Amino acid sequence: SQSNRELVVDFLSYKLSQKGYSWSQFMAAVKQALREAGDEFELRYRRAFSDLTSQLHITPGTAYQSFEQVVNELFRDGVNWGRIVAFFSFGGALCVESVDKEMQVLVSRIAAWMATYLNDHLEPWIQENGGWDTFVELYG
Amino acid sequence: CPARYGWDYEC
Repeated sequence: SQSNRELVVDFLSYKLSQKGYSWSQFMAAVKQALREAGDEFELRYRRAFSDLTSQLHITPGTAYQSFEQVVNELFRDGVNWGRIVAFFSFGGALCVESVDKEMQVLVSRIAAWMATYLNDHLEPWIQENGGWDTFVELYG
Repeated sequence: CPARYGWDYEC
């Protein structure tokens, strides 16, 4: 059970932190840099971000192809870290729209679409461009 | 990449 290991890591991280120690997982710093980069993006690029987010509205009927086509425009002539942050913020905005319209069910699906798009399209660029460690150093 | 968004300028 992946599940059981996760519960154990959560408890031990809590207990160590409660004693004034710090036991961070390898993806801890990546997560934090991404939250901060996404916040800064949405605050810096309100106009461009709105234009991005207005290009797609997710309904129970939407397929991945529709999401992929809009994200493909974002990366059509290649990848940079700024565009990767835009892709996260864009997913975020689609999830918020979904929940504003009481379609909470769509959040899971958007998460799977984002994970697929990362795996197929962005992870190979990231592994040739210094890994998520380079992102943390650039944005964290 | 060719700069098309304001965030491409920081790269």
